[PDB]
Amino acid sequence: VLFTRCEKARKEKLAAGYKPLVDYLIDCDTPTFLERIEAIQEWDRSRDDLYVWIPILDRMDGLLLKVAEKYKYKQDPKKECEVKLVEMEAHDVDYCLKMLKFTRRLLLNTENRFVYSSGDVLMYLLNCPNFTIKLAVMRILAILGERFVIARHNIFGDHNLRKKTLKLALSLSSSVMDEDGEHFSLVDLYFDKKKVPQKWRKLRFTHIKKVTMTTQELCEHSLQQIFDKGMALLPAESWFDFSIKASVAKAFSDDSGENIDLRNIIIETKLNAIAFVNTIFSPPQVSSKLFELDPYAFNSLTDLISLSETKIPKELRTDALFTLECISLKHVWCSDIIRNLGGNISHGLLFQILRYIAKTLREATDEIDEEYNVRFFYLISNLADVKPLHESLFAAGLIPTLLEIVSIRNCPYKRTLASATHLLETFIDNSETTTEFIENDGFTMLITSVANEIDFTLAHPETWQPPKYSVVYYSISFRELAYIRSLLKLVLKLLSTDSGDRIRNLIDSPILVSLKKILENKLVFGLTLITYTLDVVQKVINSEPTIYPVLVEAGLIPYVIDNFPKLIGPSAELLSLLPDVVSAICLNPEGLKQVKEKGLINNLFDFLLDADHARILTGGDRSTEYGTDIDELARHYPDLKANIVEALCNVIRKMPSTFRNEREFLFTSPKDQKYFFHRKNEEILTDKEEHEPAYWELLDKGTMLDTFTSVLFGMSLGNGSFSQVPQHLEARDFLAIIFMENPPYEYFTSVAISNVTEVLQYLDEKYEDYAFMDVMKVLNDQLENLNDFLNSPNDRSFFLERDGENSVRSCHSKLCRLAAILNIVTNVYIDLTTLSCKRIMQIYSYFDKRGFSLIKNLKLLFQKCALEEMYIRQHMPDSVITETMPLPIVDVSGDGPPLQIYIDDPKKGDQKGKITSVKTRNTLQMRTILYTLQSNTAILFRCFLRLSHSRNMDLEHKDLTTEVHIFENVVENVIEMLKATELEGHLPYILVLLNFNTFVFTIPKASPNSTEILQTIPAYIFYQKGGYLLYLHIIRDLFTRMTKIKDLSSLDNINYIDESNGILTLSCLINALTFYNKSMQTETMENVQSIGKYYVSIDDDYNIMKALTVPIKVMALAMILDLDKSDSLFKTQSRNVPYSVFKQLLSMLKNIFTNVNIYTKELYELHWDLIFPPIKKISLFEQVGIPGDVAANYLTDTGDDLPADNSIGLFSPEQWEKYKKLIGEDKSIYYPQPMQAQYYKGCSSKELDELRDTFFNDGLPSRIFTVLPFYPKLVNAFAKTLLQIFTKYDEPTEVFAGRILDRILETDLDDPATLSSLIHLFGIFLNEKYIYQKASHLMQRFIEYLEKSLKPEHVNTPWFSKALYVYEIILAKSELPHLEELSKDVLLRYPLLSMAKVFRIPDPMKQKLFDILIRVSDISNFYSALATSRILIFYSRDELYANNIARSGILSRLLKVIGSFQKLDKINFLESSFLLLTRRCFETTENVDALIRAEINRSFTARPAVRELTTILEEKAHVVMRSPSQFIDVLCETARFHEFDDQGALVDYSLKRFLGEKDKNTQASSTEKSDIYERTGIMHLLLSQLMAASEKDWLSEPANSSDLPENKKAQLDPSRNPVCAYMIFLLKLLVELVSSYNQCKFEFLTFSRRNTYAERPRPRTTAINFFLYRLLDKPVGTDHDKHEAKRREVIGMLARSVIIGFLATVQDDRTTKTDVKLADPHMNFIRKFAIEAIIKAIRNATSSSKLLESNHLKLDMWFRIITSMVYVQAPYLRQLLDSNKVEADQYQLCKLVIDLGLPSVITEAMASIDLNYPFSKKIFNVAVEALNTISSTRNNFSDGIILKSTVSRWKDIFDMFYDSKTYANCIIPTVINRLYKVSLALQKDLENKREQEKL
Repeated sequence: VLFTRCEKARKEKLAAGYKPLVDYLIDCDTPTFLERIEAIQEWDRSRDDLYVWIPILDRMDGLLLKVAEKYKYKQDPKKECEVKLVEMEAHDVDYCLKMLKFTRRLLLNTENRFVYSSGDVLMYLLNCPNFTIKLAVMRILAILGERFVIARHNIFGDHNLRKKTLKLALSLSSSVMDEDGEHFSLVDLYFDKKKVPQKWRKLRFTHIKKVTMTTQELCEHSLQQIFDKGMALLPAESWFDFSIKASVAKAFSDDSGENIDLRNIIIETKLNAIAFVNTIFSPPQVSSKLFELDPYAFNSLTDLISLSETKIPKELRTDALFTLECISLKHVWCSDIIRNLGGNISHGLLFQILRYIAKTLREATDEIDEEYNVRFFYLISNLADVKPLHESLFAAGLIPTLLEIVSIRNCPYKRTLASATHLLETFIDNSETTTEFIENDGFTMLITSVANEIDFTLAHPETWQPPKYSVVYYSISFRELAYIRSLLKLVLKLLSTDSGDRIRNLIDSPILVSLKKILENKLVFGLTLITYTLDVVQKVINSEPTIYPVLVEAGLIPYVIDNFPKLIGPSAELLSLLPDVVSAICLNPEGLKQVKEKGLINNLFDFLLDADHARILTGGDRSTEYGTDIDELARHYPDLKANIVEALCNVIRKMPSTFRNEREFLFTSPKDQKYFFHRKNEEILTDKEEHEPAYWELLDKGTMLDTFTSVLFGMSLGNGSFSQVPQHLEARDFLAIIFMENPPYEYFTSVAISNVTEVLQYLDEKYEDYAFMDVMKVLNDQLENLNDFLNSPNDRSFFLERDGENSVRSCHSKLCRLAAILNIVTNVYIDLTTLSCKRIMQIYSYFDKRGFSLIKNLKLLFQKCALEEMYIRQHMPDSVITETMPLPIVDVSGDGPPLQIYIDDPKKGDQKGKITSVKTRNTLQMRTILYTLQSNTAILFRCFLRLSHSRNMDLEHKDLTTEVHIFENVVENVIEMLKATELEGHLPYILVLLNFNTFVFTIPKASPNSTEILQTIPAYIFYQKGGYLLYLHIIRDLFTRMTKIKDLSSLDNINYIDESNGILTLSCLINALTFYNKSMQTETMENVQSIGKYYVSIDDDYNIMKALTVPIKVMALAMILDLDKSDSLFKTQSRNVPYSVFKQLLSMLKNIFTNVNIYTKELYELHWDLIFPPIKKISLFEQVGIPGDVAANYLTDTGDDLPADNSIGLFSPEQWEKYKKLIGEDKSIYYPQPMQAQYYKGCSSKELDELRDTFFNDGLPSRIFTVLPFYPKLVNAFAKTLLQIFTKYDEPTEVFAGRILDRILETDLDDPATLSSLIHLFGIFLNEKYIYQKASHLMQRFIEYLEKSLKPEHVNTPWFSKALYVYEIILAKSELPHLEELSKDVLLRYPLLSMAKVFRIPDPMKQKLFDILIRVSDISNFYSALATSRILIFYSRDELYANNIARSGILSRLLKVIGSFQKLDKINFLESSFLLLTRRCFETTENVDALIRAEINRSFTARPAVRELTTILEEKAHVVMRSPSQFIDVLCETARFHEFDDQGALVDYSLKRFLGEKDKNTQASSTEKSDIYERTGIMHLLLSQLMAASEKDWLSEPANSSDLPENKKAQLDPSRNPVCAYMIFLLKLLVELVSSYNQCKFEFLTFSRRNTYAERPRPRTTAINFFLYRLLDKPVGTDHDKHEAKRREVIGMLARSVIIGFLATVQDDRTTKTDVKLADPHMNFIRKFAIEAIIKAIRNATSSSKLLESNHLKLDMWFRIITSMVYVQAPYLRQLLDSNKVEADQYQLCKLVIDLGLPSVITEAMASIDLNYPFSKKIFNVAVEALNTISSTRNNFSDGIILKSTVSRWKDIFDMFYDSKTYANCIIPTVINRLYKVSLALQKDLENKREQEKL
């Protein structure tokens, strides 16, 4: 029963209505219980909820779950031993059917049926030999399935049940064959026309097996005998089937006087099973599994349901009819149902039944199956949803026929007449149906019947049969109240049509006076009839206001107005019309005047003071839309805004008197009378109640307020009648309904505190001075009443100290109010995202006037609520702690105040709902309140410390002296909290405090990630008061605590803060050293202005943010040095410091040694009373003889000059001589004094420089090699810190690099880890340009070392990767374009620039290392493979090196690594590196050249003389870097460059395309015999790996996931199967290679598992066949493995793309020659060979239809391939091949298919398909789809898978290696050195000269 808290509260109150009902059924022995159950039968009331019946269901479920065990029918899904076939005892059936027969009568007359939970005993009961039990259990299952299909528990997936249902449906067949008849349909059973076929009359059952019990063996054995005999033979897995079949045979065995009864039961069960199957199963699944086996279902169903037949069983009629009500729920079956019934003709069966229904109703001969009629109407109303069927029934005479029923007079069968009237309402939607109803005098009989019913009902009060077991407001039989409700609800739907006519028909009728009889008798007709009666009155006035006088004469409106309060009751639909009923009465000015008088607006709000009425309205959408309608009633009639307000206020002013102390929320435990635990080892009194207590929505107030604040939230939208409430309502009166005096613990979570924060946020933007100062006074006064909780001992829990008293109850109640107040405050008024200027001024005024008493209390609240969540967790068993963890609260996302100290990994999942108790609820209520009292108390302090600095406003002197005065009081309180407790025993508290300090003192990250910037001025005051001297004494105390821990290694692998002293002692040491590194980085610090802003009596005006760092570093560095003194670090090899604590101590040094351009000598204390116009002086002047504002000017002009020794121009003699007596001899006080030294002797920049020197000269950088080997996890930090140190103390870093290298050249290789770290550091240093230029000698020596030391056998050591990393750093630079120098005075002026030099490795060294790296062996290290790939991508730039790489076999060894580490996350990088290296192994000078040319010319177009060269070489950097020589060469044969400059130097670098310039000299080439030659062998390896990965399970889901099995991953993750990821990678690689490079195809074409040599290798087809047949040959298919289907489709798309890419033509220089349609014989040869296989594949798949059944899924793809081929479009493709070139692809591929003869090879496949095979539908459909495309294309001519084109991969390489697009600029001299003398000079001088020479 997963309900919302509101729905649960509504239903728990609704269930209180059926207390007499439950008590009447649950207070009986048991024989009586069944006796009462068997007397319910017919409902005389509305459809009850199932929730209120649940207790009866449980008493019944238990009774069944005990009789199930009696016969062992109880099954255990997992054990297929099956329950032994044992016929249930006769008497014991009645006991089991009196209950299962009532579960139908209950589940039909009940809604919210989804709460049913007994669908487990049903499975256990289904495995029962007896069918009657099975009949009932299947009827109930069918009803439950109907409910489910209508709704769009878990048992709808249980495959065992699915099979039981499928077999019971495929029970005795509907009709098969008889020698003297067509098929003996089931209906024939009851006609003595055909005799039952003898096949049914005997038994023959299989499981290899065959058991037969021919008749005369089924006629003597009793059912139990047969059931046992068979099971003895057959396995238990097939006992159910034997039971069903033997029962069928024995039932048909003889035409006895009883056997027929059992046949009836079996057929009924079959029908109900069909219905259930139709519900759970999918339509295609239902057709394939159920109808395929039995296609005669419908043809039989539509024969049984015929009331005219008096021989068919009355129960079979309903069951067959019920099956159709389920089947029709899917529109696909509706058409056939109507066709079978005859719903298209007017004389069919569907209309012959309707006439018999009327015949019976017109005579009442006890042959009226009112359930039959009702369900027939449901069937028709389901068939009527299919618009084609709606029209078919309309034209067949539905309405003319249905109008013969509802026109019956004085009928007593109102169950059928009410359903017919609802069917009529549903049917009539068009104008055709409406005008056909009206035309046949339909609307005149409707209103005549309504009046007749109403008139009779009132006159005959002896026919009233109201319910006696529900709470209702009528006195008439529900039958009559429903018939009238149906007539009225159709009278309403017929009024939205041409109401001008319908309203005139109403007037000339007795309807109007018969409606005043409904209104003048409400206790008779109830409220659902008054809701429909008042809806006509309001819908009749709003469409014809001229009728208002008539409605007044009849006396309706006069009665509506004079009895309005009498007409309101707890009915949701009634209450949603009252605003619309007043908006119609008000259309008449006299009506409006009467509404103003008589208080018809006071009645639209007064009902909200009643819990019963508020609960019905809910408090959600219906409640809000009742407010937005009141506002409309104010708009249309602005004359009522004076009454909607005088009523609203009178409601808000009266609620506080309706509040009562209903419940108590804290309960003492029964045993000890203590609310809370008192030890970690108490005994838990487990209960079965709800773990989370809910009291709000179950209260008379939680509904009243939840509804009222929803009305208010609706009415707040836009200005209206609510906007004027403040002008009439005091703020206090509005805050007496929100801040109740005893709310529950969940009040601040309610919707009354989520709507009233939208009402108060709307009264804020407008009335900014209305509530604020009152909300704050309420806060301050509530916190002032907790003067005994806040001001209590800090060494014990205030609550535990008085457990069992009332103060525990009378204090938690105060904190519950304080929790809603603070949630209001921090959500409405003080929000860092909403702080406006006026809000800030309001805060300043509040603190000026009321005083700083609120902050001294907010500190005490956070301090005591953190001491009570620690003293209480030190007395609670760990299970309780993980149960009562309060974080999972609405809205709140943690991420801030009080840190949660878990006991179990939160990332694991949930842990609540495994234990409960009185105590486990009394502490979940406490720890939840305590959590928001601290969470909201920390957001308040964050805002109290930002204030103006958020808006950056300009402030006055009194508006600054206060801000710096709030900052001074929030910080002296943050310190008082830290200075109070002691770490010993309160560590969990010091961890909350140190996260609170780091939260208040930081601003949110103003970016998606960003970081928490520091609040500089609060931090400055913090230091001023000694806030960092405290963090030192905390850190020198948490460092001896971290040094006496044993297992410091485990701490480095934690991801959840536990309550272990170990981890706690570490967490405080990172939340301190982190706050201490944040106040030292000018990037994490807020850039406040200079000190002069505040003081003027200073010496040096410094930037406060910059000047604060120095004092901080002078202490941090001193503490560090002291630490090194005490044998802790930079010494010892035992790693005395965890990884994270050392990460901070290293960023503490990069900052300690960063220099900020400011030399501070002394820092002045920031004091609010000493800011300029010093108040400490101005206030004193005020004390005697105020020079008001003149004193201000006096100090402003004298520059803060204290009147020296006499009154001069002011200070009258009496004013003086007093200023003398005052002004004590301490003139210092009135000036900003300098800060004192902290920790160190002097915290000035001089001392910072003097300590950094001492640290520097102690050779700690020379002591760095003594630590580095042990902390390899962080060497970049070790580098940045060291580089910063050296930069600060300018020193040649090259010297330190040499020192590192010398260590390497003497480090034994037996130290892999020291060598790894050392090489990583060396590589990191070389990565900086300012040191690279000075390391040529170092890099040469490194190359040497590598050559002499490195051996291929080291590939698996962890230092190999770093050695290759440094080598790559050297290489990338070494392979930059060879810089050329300007020559022969190229001029151009503008001195070029010249770029930095680059170390150039001697060529032999490259070769000697390459010959070492290609020779490596099997790699078991991911990082070795990654580094080798990155290095080899460089050598592959040269074809000669790529040849060696490919022939080496290195690629196989890398693919092995790729395959092995397919689960490792970073496998993507290795995948990409391998892809790039392989792509580079196929690229050749020719292909390169072609693409290089195609790139530059495409740059020259742009399509926005042009193209400044400095852009081409900065946008095509990858293009140049692939082959700079070729780029230069091609660039010189065009782009001959313009703008020679006036003198001819060359001013700018813009180039001219110069198409044809330099002539068109060109060479020729033929290719062939090279691609044919190539046989690189890479494709052999890739295909071998894929063809080997196919065998392994690339479909099976891996073992399991443990946290998101039914979550996250679900099927979302298709790469979990390790082989699939390997397969996916290989397939993507294959697509890219086969679609990019021509040589790749010839390898795919001639692939062969045995790599035998054959010049011009034979074009084998092993690969193509593998892709077509074998690759997707994994049978599986069965079951419903979502993951397997996903993987199959993914591989299908990838394989299809592979073939299309294999058939496409590679993009090349021939871009604009797309016009050419010549083709290529080789490309042709590829396509003929490929298609000719698919043809040859189809002509095998087709013949021998036997074969077709197997190759029926392969044929579904071979046809899709044909579609993609001729529509040149495949999944995941089209990123690679030019769109210009796919004109011949489609065209030529078509032309080929036509020529090949494959518009007809498809047809011959269709001409050989026995259509009986179900898949034929699919095969035929796609086969046409391919033909459609082929013809379509012919006419014109008369997911996480990223694939990228070749050049895009060059870009990838460039991105990985060169981190600068500038580098390509290096060749600029070359082009300048090249064409210019012979290009620019020549062309230009000639061009301008010849044209000039022309004239």
